[PDB]
Amino acid sequence: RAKAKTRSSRAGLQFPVGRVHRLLRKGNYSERVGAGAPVYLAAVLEYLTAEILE
DNA sequence: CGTACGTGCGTTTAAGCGGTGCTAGAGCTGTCTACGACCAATTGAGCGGCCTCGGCACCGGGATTGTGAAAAAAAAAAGCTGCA
Ligand SMILES: [Ca+2]
Ligand SMILES: [Ca+2]
Ligand SMILES: [Ca+2]
Ligand SMILES: [Cl-]
Repeated sequence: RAKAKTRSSRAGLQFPVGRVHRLLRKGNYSERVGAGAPVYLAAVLEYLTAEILE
């Protein structure tokens, strides 16, 4: 059991896929959230952040 | 003061209409399982709290840049002439 690594690390991301998945669930957007959606969204928020900081 | 626009004609154009004919594809039904919710147990990422030391705010001094006044030139401008 375990030897757990974060969804962020699996997707090659700094931004928290897991936090993003929980905010989509609790943010009243849809009944269900596919497993790709928070990876994609976390990626987009990382890219945009990187661009503004550059 | 100069001419770009508005009006009003005659000539030309293609929108609109009503109709027909063809089928792409919108959208519906039924089936089945891949995927996401839910759960319980596990644990490590990220939280607040705390301490430090180097960036940056602020200062004074000096270098630098830009502005405005006055004087003097360059130039357009204006009023003034006789001719033609
Ligand atoms: Ca004019
Ligand atoms: Ca179809
Ligand atoms: Ca902190
Ligand atoms: Cl998905």
